[PDB]
Amino acid sequence: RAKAKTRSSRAGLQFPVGRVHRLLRKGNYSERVGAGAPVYLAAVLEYLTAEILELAGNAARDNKKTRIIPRHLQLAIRNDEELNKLLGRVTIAQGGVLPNIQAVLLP
Amino acid sequence: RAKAKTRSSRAGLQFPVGRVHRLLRKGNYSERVGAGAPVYLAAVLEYLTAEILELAGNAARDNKKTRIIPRHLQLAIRNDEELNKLLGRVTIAQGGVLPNIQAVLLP
Amino acid sequence: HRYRPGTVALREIRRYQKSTELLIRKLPFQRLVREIAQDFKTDLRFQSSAVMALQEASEAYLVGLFEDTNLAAIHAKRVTIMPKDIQLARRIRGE
Amino acid sequence: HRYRPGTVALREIRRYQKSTELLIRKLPFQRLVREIAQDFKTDLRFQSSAVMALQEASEAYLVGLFEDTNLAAIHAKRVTIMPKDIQLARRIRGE
Amino acid sequence: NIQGITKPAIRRLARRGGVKRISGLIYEETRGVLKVFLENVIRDAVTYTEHAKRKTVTAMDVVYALKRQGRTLYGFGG
Amino acid sequence: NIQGITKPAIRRLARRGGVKRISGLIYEETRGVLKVFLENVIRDAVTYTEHAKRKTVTAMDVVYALKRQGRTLYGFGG
Amino acid sequence: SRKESYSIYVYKVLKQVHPDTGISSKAMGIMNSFVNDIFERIAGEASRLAHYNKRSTITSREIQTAVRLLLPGELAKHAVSEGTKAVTKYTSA
Amino acid sequence: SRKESYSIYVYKVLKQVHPDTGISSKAMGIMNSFVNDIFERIAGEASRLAHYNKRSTITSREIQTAVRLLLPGELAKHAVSEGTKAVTKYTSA
DNA sequence: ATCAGAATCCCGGTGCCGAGGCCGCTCAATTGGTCGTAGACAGCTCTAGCACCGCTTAAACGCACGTACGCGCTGTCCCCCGCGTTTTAACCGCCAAGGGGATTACTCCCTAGTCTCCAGGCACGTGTCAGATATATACATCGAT
DNA sequence: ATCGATGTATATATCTGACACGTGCCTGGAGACTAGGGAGTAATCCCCTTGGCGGTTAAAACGCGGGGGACAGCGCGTACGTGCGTTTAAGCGGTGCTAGAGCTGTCTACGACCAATTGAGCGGCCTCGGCACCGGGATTCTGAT
Repeated sequence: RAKAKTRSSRAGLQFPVGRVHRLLRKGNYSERVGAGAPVYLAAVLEYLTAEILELAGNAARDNKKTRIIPRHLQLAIRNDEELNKLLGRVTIAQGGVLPNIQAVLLP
Repeated sequence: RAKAKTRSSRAGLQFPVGRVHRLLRKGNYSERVGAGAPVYLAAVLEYLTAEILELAGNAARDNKKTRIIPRHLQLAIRNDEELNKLLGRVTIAQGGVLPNIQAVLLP
Repeated sequence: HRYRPGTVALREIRRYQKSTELLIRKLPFQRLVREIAQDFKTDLRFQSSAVMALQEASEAYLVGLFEDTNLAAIHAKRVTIMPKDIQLARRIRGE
Repeated sequence: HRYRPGTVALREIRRYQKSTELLIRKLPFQRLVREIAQDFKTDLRFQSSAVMALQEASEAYLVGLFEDTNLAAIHAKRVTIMPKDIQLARRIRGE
Repeated sequence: NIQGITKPAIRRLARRGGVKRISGLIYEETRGVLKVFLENVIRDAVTYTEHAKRKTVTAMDVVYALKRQGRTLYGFGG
Repeated sequence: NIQGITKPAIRRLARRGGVKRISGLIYEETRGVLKVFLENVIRDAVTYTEHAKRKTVTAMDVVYALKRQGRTLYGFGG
Repeated sequence: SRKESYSIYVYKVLKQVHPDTGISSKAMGIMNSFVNDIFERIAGEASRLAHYNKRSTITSREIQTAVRLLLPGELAKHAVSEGTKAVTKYTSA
Repeated sequence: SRKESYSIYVYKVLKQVHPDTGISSKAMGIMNSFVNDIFERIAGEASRLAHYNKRSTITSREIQTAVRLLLPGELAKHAVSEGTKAVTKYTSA
C-alpha cells in the first residue's frame, strides 16, 4: 500500500484531524460526521491557539521572560476586547488581575 | 397477542413514557437508554407540571377567574422562591411583573 | 385641581405593574427591527410572530434594566434615575 | 515618619494587583472546606488539587465582587466600601 | 427609526420597572441600549435563517438567538 | 473555621479588587458570602463524587461543579 | 403534517389537580415550552454525567443525579420521590 | 494508562509563532483546558444547528455557522478564512 | 378633622369567539423473540491522603493616636411633573398579488463499517539552563518645612 | 524648593528543579473496499407576507407654571488607617500507614434491533359559555383649608 499520509499534513495543519474526528464521532453530537468538519474544526482551534500564544509570547518578551506563564496568558486575554468577551466567564488559575485603580482614589 | 398496555399506565403516569424514550434515543444524548430512565424523567416532568398548574389555578381562583393565563403562571412562578430560582433566566410572554414599589418612594 | 408631583407617577407604576400589554408601539418597533436587520442581510422577510417575540424580549430586558437602574439611584440617595445609574447597572451585570 | 492615610493602601493595591499568589491561608481554608463538606457526606476525603481549585475559584469570585462593590461605593460618592455596597452588587448580579 | 421609541413609551417601561422620577438624558441612553440589544439578537437570528437557506426570519430563529444569549423566552414555540 | 478567613486576608482580597478604604462590617459580610458560595460548589462536587461511587472529592468534580455554575476554571484538568 | 406536543398530558394533569379549571392557548404554549426546556436540561446533564464516568447508558441513576443537580431544594426532594415511586411501580408491573 | 492531550500540538504552534519562546507546565494545562472548552462549544452549537434543521450530519457548514455564532468580530472572520483554506487544501489533496 | 373632586372598583347586561369535545385515520408505540456486549462484581496492587512531631518565623492581633471622611443640615435654583390643547400617525379593516416555504419523488455519492498494518504519540528517563533567591544599590516618591 | 526617609526597581552571582529532548512500544489512525441511505435537486402548490387606502381616534408633541429634589457648601465627631510590640499558628520537612482509586478478568442481565399489529394522538369541525366591553353607582384617596 501507499505510505500513510496524515490528514493534518494533507490539510497543512498542526492539530490532529484524525483525533478531532474521533472525538466528534464519540462525543454524542450527531449520527454522522462529514469529512470536512474535523478539518475545519482543527483549523479554527489552531488559529485561536496561535493567536493566544503569540500575544502571550509578546507579553513575556515585554516582561523580559522567555517562558509563557498563566500571568502572561491572563494579560494577553484581558488586554484584547474580543478575546476577553470570548473568555468572559472563565477563570485563569494563577493569572491575577489587570492593574486598575479608579481615578477618584488617586491622591 | 396480549392487549397493548402503555408504559405510562404501567408506571401510573399521565406523561408519555414511550415518547420520552424516543426523544432520549434520538436526541443525541447517549448510545443506549435504560428502561427506567424514561419512566423517571416522565415522573419528574409530571410532578413539576402539576406543581406549577396547581399554583396557577390557585392564583386564577384568587382573581375570580376559571381559566389560567400567562399572568397567573408568572404570579405562581415569581411568588415561589424555588420556582423563581429554577426559572431565573426565563421570560414568560405576556406575564408582566410583580407589583413592587420601593418603600423610599412612597409619600 | 392639581395632584402633587409624584402622585400620578405612583398611580402609573401601580397600573403598569398590574397590567401586561406591550408598551412600545408595534409599527415603530417593526420599522426599527427591519432597519437593524437591513445591515446584516438584504431583502429579508419577517414573520409576525418573529417581530412579536423580539418586542416581548426587548420590553422584558428594558424593564429589568430599569429595575436595576432604580436600585442604583436609591443607593445614591436619589429618587431620579440617571444615565450614570444605567451605566452602573449594565457594568455590574457584565454587559 | 508616618505616611498619610491612603498611601500605604494604594501601595498595597499596586502590589497585590501586580502579584498572583493566593492570599488566603491554605490550612484555614482547607479546614473551612472540610467543615462545609461534612454536612453533605461523612468520611469525605479530599484531593490536594481539589482544595487548590476551590481556593482559586473562591479568591477570583471575591476579587470580582470587591471590584463591583468598589464601583458601587464610588457611585454613592464614597471611597469606603460597605455591606450595603456588597448587597447592591450581588442583587444586581442576580445572585 | 430609533426615534419611533418615543419618550412616553420609555416612561411607561420605567413605570413598570418601578421608576418614579426620570432624568431627561435617560431616553437617549435607553434608545442606545435597546439598539445594541436588538442588534445582537437580530444578528444571531439572521445567522440561523441563512444557515437554513431561508429568506424569512422565523419566531423559532428569534427564540434560538435569545436562548443562546441566555434570555430564554417562553410562549413562541420553545 | 470561618474565622480562619482573617481580616487581613479579606483586606488583601479587597486590595487586589482595588479597594482603598474598608468598613468594619465588611469582614463579616464577606465571610457570609464566601460561606454561601463554598456551600453551593461543594454540594455539587459531592453530588458528582457520590454519583461516581467514590469516597474522594476530585479536582475534576470541583471543575465540573464550577462549570455548571457558570464559573469555568482553567488549569485543573478542564 | 402532524406536530407532536404535550398539550394532552398537561390537560390531564390540570384536570387532576383542578377539575373545574381550564387553560388558554397562550398558557398551553407556555407549558409546552416549559416541559421541553426541563427535558433538555435533565437529559443534557445526564449525558454529561455518563460521559464523565465513561459510560454509554443513561439510566435512572443518571436521571436522579441530574434532578438533584438542577432542581433546587424541596423541588428536587419531591421529584426524586416521584421518580423512584414510578420506577418501582413499573418494575413491579 | 495513556492520557491524551493537546500538549504536542500546542507546543508545535508555539514553536511556529515564537521559535525562541517556551512554555510552563501550568500554562500548557491552561491551553489544554482552553482547547477542550472551545471544541465543546463549537461541536455543541453545530449539533444544535443540525437538530434544528432536521439533519443527521455535522458538516463544514455547521462548523462555520457555529464559529460565526460564537467567535466575535474579526476572530470569527479570520477563523472562517482559516477553516475554508484548510478545507480547500484538504479537498485538493 | 373636613369636604369636594378625581380615580378606581364593582356590579350587572349583552355579545362573540375561542376553548372544549367529538370523530376519522394513520403511523408510532407495543409485543414477542434473538443476540452481542457492557457494566456489575471479585480480587489484587500501590498511590496518595491522612495523621503526627518539631522547629522556625512570618503573619495575625491588640492597642494608641491622629485625621480624613461619612453624614447631617441648610440654602438655592433648575428642571421635571402634571395638565390643557393641537396634531399626527397607529390601528383596524379590507383587498390583491406573488414569492417562497413546505412537500414529494428520484438519484447518487458520501459516510459508516470492517480489515490489515504501521507510525505517531505517549510514559519513562535525563541533563542543563532559566529563573528564584540573596544582596547591594540606585532612584524616584512622599512629607514636613 | 528641598532634603531626608524609604520603599521599590535593578544589576549581579549561585543554585536547582523543571522543562525540553531522546527512546521504545503499542494502539489508534490510515489505506482500501463495500453497501445503503441521507441529502441534493427539481417541480408544485398554497399560504402568508407585503403593499396600498381610508378614516378616526387615541396617543404623541408642545407650552407653561411651579415645587421639590439635586447638588454644593459647611461643620463635626468618630471610625479607620498607620505603626509597633507581642503572640500564635501556619508552613515546611520527615516519616507511617492504611484506605481506596484504579486496573483486569468473567460472565450474565439487559438493551438494540426487527417484524406485525393496532390503538393512541392529531387534524378538522362545531358549539356554547367564559370573558370582555360598556355603562353607571360605590368606595377610596388625595389636597387644600
